[PDB]
Formats: sequence, C-alpha cells, structure tokens
Amino acid sequence: KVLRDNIQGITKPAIRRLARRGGVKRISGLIYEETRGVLKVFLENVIRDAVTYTEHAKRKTVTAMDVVYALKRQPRTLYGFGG
Amino acid sequence: ALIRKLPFQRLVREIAQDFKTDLRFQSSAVMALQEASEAYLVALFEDTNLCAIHAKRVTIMPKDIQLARRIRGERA
Amino acid sequence: SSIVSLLGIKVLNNPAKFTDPYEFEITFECLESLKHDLEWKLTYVGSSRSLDHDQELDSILVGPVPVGVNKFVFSADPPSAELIPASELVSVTVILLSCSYDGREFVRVGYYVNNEYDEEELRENPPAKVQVDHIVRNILAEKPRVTRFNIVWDNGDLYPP
Repeated sequence: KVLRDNIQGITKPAIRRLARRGGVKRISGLIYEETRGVLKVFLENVIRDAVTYTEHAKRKTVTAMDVVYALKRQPRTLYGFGG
Repeated sequence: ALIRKLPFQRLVREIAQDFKTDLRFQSSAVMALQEASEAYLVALFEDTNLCAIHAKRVTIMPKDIQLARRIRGERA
Repeated sequence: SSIVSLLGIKVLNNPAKFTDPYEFEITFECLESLKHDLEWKLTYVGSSRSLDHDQELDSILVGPVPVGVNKFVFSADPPSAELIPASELVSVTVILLSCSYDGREFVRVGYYVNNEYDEEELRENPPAKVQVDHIVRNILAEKPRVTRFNIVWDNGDLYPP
C-alpha cells in the first residue's frame, strides 16, 4: 500500500542469480514477489532473536555473535536420514 | 557476493526498526545475515526446482516455492 | 540432543492410484527410557496456498517407547479428493511425516508427490469433472527432506520458548 511496505533488500537480477545458483532454468514473473516475502519472514525470525540477545547483553549495536547464534536456532533441512 | 550490500542493509534496518528503535547492526553482523540469506534462498531454490522437475515442468511457479517451504518443514 | 532418532523410511507401494493407501516402513532408535509418548503423523498438503487444506491422514501413538531399534509398518488411508481445491487436485504436492515427543515435534520428513492422469488423452485434455479413479500418484521416495528441531526430552536454555 505505502512506500515503507515496499522496501526490498534484493534486486530482480539478484533473485535471478540466486535461482540460477540453485539450478533453476526458468521462472514465472510472480517468483520475484514470492521470493521477497519468503526472505522477509526469514529475516524477521532471525533478527527478532538477534535483537533479543543484544538487549539482554545491553550492547550498543547488534554484533556478529548475536546473529550467528540466532542462525543456529533455525531448523536445518537435510537430504536423508542421519546427519 | 551474489547480492548487493546496501539494498539489503536497508531492508535489515527497516525490519529492526519494528523490534527496537535506532538499534544498529555492526557491518560484520549485517554481512553474516546477508550470507545466511543467500544460502537460505539458494537452498530454497534447489527444492523449488526439484518440485518443478517432479511435476514434469521446467518453469518454477509460486506454488513450487510454497511447497518447498512445506517440505523443508518450515513451521508456518 | 535427540533421545529418539529416525533411522529410515521406506515407501512401500509406489507409484500408486490416488485412492490407494500409503504404506510405510518406519525405522527409529530410542536410546534411553522415556516417560512420555511418541506420535507419528502423516499429513497430505491439500493446497500450497494455505495450511487450511491440510488433511491429517493417520496418527500412530506409541507409549511407553521401547528402548533400542524400533521398526514398524503401517498403512494410511488416502486423502479425500472432495476436500482438495479442484485446480490443485491433479498437480504436484507434498506429504509430511512428523514425529512428536510428549506433543513436542522433533523431526519432520517431507516428500514431493506428483499427481497425473494415467492416460494420454486425459493428460492433454483434462475434464471439467475431475476423474479421481484415473489419477496416479508418484512419491519422490529417493529424496526425503528431513528437518530436525531441538526439543526438551525429560529435563538449560537461558532463552526458552
């Protein structure tokens, strides 16, 4: 609706590079806005945790080790059993 | 490497601005987020592609990303 | 770290008719006595647009859990077509096998499942009335996507859920 809602952190050529990196060959035009919404949910989840850690440590700024720990709290998906 | 740093950094600030006013990230913190985001999207696109291939299509659709999120067991 | 870990899953009847039951052999390991129950659930994703169309197909509740390697076969009834949005019935989707300990989910296994008409003329010219009896399903059994979640079993997180 308004400009702030539509701020993005990844360009269309960047989404095309990432899709190629993932072995994709062709995309629908709707992929751009779908990828962006998915990136946003990921970022919100990690940043919420990173910020919590930052606040409990009373730090001035969010540090690499708050983010690194927040990332460890994200589930990992593997390709078979045992890993 | 694959995505530009400044647009990404601004998006991070805008999301942060919901959880905590003028809390800033160190540049190495933003960089770690940026690398994780790329690796996350690349992996998502791999499953998205696998979905399309199993559907016997070559063009990935929003439904392929939606299903790849289900099969990666993202807790909606 | 996990007291129960899943060791393997075999998809026994594949490819199959849309209306055939799903047969699985599940193998898991339980390393020490647990107080509570394990629960295995099989969910069919009815629509990629929302969780509202998920169909739970089966649920196996086991308690107490026997210690050691556990192996078991089960047969789950297929989803019902009437509940699936028409435009998504005959296309690819996902099924999910999850397990929970005392109601806390610790592992989820996803597979892609393609649905396709069994004959040329229907494939090229699908009918307005979905003919369920001609739908064949194919589970990508060679590519399980396995996701683990840390949970509390029977017991020091400083930022707990």
